[PDB]
Amino acid sequence: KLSDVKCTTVVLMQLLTKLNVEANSKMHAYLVELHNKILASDDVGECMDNLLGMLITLFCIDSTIDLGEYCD
Amino acid sequence: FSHIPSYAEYERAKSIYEKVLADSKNGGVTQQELAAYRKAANIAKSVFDRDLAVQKKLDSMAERAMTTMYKEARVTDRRAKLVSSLHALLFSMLKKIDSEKLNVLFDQANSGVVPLATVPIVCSNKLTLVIPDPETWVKCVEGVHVTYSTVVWNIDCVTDADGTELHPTSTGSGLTYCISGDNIAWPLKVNLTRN
Amino acid sequence: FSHIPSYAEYERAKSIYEKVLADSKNGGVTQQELAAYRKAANIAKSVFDRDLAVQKKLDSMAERAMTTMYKEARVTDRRAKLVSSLHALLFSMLKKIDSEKLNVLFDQANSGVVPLATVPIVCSNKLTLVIPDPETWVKCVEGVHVTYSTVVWNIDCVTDADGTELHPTSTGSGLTYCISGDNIAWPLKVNLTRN
Amino acid sequence: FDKNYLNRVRGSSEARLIPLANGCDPDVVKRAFDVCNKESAGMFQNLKRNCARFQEVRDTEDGNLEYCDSYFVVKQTTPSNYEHEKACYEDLKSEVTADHDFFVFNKNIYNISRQRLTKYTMMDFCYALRHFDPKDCEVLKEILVTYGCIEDYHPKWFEENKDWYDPIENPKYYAMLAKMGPIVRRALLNAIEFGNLMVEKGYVGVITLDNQDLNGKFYDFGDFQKTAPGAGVPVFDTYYSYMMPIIAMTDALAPERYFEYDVHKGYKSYDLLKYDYTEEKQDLFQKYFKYWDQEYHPNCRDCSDDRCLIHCANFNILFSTLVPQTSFGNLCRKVFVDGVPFIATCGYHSKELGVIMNQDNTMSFSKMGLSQLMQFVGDPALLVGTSNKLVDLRTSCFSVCALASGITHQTVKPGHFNKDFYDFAEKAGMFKEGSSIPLKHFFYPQTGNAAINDYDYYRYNRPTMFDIRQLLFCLEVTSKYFECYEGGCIPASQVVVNNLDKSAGYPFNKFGKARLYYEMSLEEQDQLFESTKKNVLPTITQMNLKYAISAKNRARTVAGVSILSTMTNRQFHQKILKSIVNTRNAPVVIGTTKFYGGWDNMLRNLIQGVEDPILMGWDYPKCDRAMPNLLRIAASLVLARKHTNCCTWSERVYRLYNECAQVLSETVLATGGIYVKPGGTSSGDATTAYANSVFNIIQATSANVARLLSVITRDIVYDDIKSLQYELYQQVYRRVNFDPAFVEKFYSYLCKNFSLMILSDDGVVCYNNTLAKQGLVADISGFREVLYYQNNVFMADSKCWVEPDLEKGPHEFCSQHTMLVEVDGEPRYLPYPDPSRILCACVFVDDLDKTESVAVMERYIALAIDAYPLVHHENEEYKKVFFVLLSYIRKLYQELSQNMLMDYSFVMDIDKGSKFWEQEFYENMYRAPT
RNA sequence: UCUCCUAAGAAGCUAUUAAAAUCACAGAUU
RNA sequence: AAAAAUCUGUGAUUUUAAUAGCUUCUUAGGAGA
Ligand SMILES: [Zn+2]
Ligand SMILES: [Zn+2]
Repeated sequence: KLSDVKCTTVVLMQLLTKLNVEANSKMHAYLVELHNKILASDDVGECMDNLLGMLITLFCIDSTIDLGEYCD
Repeated sequence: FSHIPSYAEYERAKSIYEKVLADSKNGGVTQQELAAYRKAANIAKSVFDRDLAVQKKLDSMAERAMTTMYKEARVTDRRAKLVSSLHALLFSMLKKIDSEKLNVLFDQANSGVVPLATVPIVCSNKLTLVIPDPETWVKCVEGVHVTYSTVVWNIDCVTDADGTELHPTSTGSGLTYCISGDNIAWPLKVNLTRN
Repeated sequence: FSHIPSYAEYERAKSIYEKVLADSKNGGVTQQELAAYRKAANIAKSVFDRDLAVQKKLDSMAERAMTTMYKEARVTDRRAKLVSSLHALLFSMLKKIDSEKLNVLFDQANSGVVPLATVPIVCSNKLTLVIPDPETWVKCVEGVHVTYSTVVWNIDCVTDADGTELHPTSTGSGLTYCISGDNIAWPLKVNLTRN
Repeated sequence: FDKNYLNRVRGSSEARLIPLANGCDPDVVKRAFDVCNKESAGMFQNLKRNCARFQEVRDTEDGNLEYCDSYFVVKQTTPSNYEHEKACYEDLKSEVTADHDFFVFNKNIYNISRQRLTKYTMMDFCYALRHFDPKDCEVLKEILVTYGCIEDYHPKWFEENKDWYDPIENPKYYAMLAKMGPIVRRALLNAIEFGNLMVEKGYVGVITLDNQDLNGKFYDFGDFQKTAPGAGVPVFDTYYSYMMPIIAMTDALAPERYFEYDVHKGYKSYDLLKYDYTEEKQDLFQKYFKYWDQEYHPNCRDCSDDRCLIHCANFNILFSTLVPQTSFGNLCRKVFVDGVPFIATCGYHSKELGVIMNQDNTMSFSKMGLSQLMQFVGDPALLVGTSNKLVDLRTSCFSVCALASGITHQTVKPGHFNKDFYDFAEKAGMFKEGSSIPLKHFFYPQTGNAAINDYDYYRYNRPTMFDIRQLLFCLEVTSKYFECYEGGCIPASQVVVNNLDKSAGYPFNKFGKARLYYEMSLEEQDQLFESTKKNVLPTITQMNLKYAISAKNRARTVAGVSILSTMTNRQFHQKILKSIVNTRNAPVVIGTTKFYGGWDNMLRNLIQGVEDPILMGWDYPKCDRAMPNLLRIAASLVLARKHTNCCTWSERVYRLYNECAQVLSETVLATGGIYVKPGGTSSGDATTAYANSVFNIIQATSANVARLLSVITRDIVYDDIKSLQYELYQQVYRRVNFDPAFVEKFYSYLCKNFSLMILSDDGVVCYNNTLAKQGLVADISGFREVLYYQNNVFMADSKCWVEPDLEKGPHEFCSQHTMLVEVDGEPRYLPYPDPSRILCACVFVDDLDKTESVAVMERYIALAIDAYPLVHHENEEYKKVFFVLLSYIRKLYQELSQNMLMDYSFVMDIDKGSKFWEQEFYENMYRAPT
């Protein structure tokens, strides 16, 4: 189950980079910190919280229309 | 299939040679005709060195070229739809992770409460939410505390779309804002902070 | 295949043999002349094959020479283009040397030699300064004039990492730059200018 | 106990004392010595039994006794030596001599009382700072505490600060040591004064460090023999040669600096256009090292051979910490182009070597060809001279200019996710809870500032001296390893380029790659290289980030050395490089193949011949950043030692100043700014691996010489090494020209035991354990001590291993574990990677194209070749790491064949003509050829 | 005086296998 | 905008060596017109 988070975080970071988050020199550093902490950890308890923190930023950058599809 | 006929003629020549050599038991002394048959069969066989070689080379070249074309046509199609592919992959992966936390977060996001989309998120201790309707407001907040994610946040200031700033209502239990929902317009912008 | 002259001789020998072997049947088999015709045709075929092989082997030299000359032409063209580009770059970077300052820098040199590290320190008129933290900005900027070494500098602009621009805030004593806010992304690249 | 003896020892000093011994009996203490006589030789640590010691005490203002460090030592000796020392002290009464006092306490006891000596002499300080171990560190803490070198000291300070001994993790370290500078400066000056006094009074004898009390006063005269007044021969050949590294580890000569630098307010007023400091290094040398009995040429122009060059460069490295930093680098001159003035180089001024002037000079140019234009453009002297000054406080390295485009930030990108294989692996059962193959080796991004944050790690490179005697003998022994290789210069037409489509550095990379610049007519490449032997051609260097799988989170960088460097360094070095690559069964492993039964040959050749073997290994923390400059110069000279006939000495000096100016002191161009590289090897420089290997051999030989010299030769059981150790000290210190008849013998001893296997930075050694137990060979703890003062790093034991059981093979060499498996009926070693790496290089890919599995089928065929030996592994969870790859290649081929039918074609011939998804193709890659 | 078969030397042409060299792509290590 | 080297696979061109075969001149052995 840990590998699932460690593999979802990389694709999430790829999506955020494709969304042109590198323009901000403050948000990018915080996101990189979260991503590195998720990758370098072992306890899924911390990885899940850090992944949720990363995901909170996704809505702010771009209100993805697909937000209503994952529910079902 | 154009190469098979050469194989058929070679086999026919070999069979004829076998038949003539088996029937011609006297060929041991009269080996002239036996040698002639052997040489004719050999000439029939020799066609392979040319026909099979050319066929194999041409087929290999054509297959290489066509495979390269197919690989290019596949990689270009893969690259054509990058961002939508990334979204689909991310959602398919999130579906795999069984965690009620992310499900609750996504349900709340679909409800109508999301970051303000401006003043980008920069720290782990601040947010800015929008609460569309009184129903989700009552569902989420409780007096001074709100729970957007699994964590509990503390409210600092509340603003209305017109810019007027709201204030809490005195009550024995504690500060409250619910009554103001039915008397003021929507939506409300709430500046949170980590607890 | 028919381009080589020997092919015509081979065809002529074929025709002669075919005609003679049929014309000589009046006297019977006549093995004495049949063997001579066979040997003549065999020699003709051998000579034709040898000449064809020699010509085919010699053919590739023309292609090799053409490739060599084409490569030489392309390499000389690329050399010409590269030389033009290098000349343009040199004459572009050599256009902004103020001869006036160079006429005084070498006046004080130890026999007309000055280490390269001290050319911009005595000739330039703008100092690009980079500050990575408020703890350094407070200790270096010193209001609006930055003093480095012995000279006194001014400030022309202040640019952050994002690429935006900070602006001064007027006060009673004079202009100042607002630092230590949470909305400025470090480092700050300050473009000074000599007094 | 007796009180009369103490009362007499008190003398007229009028000071309090407390006995330490129980009476007239002597006292036993552990002190370092420097002994060389007809029976022993070395820097050993032996017990002292000839002296009784009393401690002075004083009354504090608070009324409590303070146990000051002033000691009274009362040595006891025979009447003959008593009279001899009395007569010697009759002279040499100067202020630099500790106050003696001669008396006889009883009819049989003779005393030579020395008053107010400090506890530890100079030799104890030098020895403790040299042979440093973090579990017996009292001798150094008791010195640092007393002389106030830790300003914030409070009781049990060392308990809270657990990493006070780590040079690269305690930022205050060097600032903690620098407060010892005055003591060493005083020691040197007092040594010179005492030498002058001895010469005047006419005494010939040997002076060593243990003679000098820490206050700086000499305190015993047993060995001195008188001679004619006015003619004396003091010898300090081993006083200076042992403390040489500590004069630059503690910044002894700091008060001599010619400039004052404040990190925020810049240099104070000083002379800005002076470059020739040749007339001041000589004065400093005569002021401090007056009694050094060898010549010293400030400029390395005049040096006679590649040994005097090292000897003088060692001194220049110390004396160049005082010259202002804006004085080194390229010189320049004013010339004209058709009447338009500009700047062009006219020499070079290097920290380690000295001033060099070009042999050709011109003051006009027109119709310039391609070679001259390239020389002008690539030379930094025209770019740095026409651009704005730069001052950035993010880095400690000097910053000389900023390009027109300004400073710009560059980031790194994350790695893609190859789900098409992750799902298949999960279906096969690779990823499950409690697995023995956790995921590691991810793709790590970096923020904006990484480009310079990583380059800032050059602050670990500091100017370090070497003790020239030991370093020179170690160099002579190391050069013996490279005695069976070809060497020389080759013409242009014979050069060979591995790959031609690669960047040509700055600014050439704008117009094309190396292919375009290699089209120059050979008559021009030859002219360029030949003119490099009579000129110095400085060039710019880029610093570009790297992007590859790595477990460590830190970024990486590689230097893109410009084409004007490689184009000539290839012609210079390629012959010996290709001779190193084409040799087998030698300490250098570069060029040997891991496949086809090559690994077993290397391992069974390393182990053969050594009695009682016990392998080991070591790791250099930050080798690239922290490599001292002198060792890089030594490696370059060791590789250039093979030009006996093709080049003269002067050309071999100009070539070394070209290599130094192009690699060791680059004008780095990192992130829109031009800096000055402090030192250390650049990864992208030509012949980096071979220079690293030579440096490794030098370090491994020093780690053995130092340990072999520091043992009590009186107590060596073996009668063959008991004489080799004695001869080694005399051959190293008490002689000037090395003796090959002994270098060969010592190299034979060092190759019979302590075998070696080296590849750039990696290494392994199987050393005779019986000797290493007795201290006669450098075991693991014998490398940390040498790295402490020859590399300025602490080699933590967590980075080293030891494998006494040979049958299990090396723990890890070249990042591949070793295992023993029967092949063809015999036991042979096989390598096998870390399965996590193989498993996590298929899931993550560095480009979007590679995520399409069908298009890169060859990636898995190349990955399954290297992961085969995991089939033999006992752990059942590792065989899947290979069978899954086989099944995946089969699946890829089947999918491609089925999918290609949409084009109305059949690939059945090639499909069934594939042997790659079977075990036979790979199994034959680890079998010795017939 | 000529002709058929057989063995060898030599000249040319076909293919199959193995090694070397040049060119292109891809992995691993320092 | 992506450095200096070593090793190993796959594909394309050339030469060499061997195997099999074809055509030809010469010599030698067996016999035939
Ligand atoms: Zn010298
Ligand atoms: Zn040479």
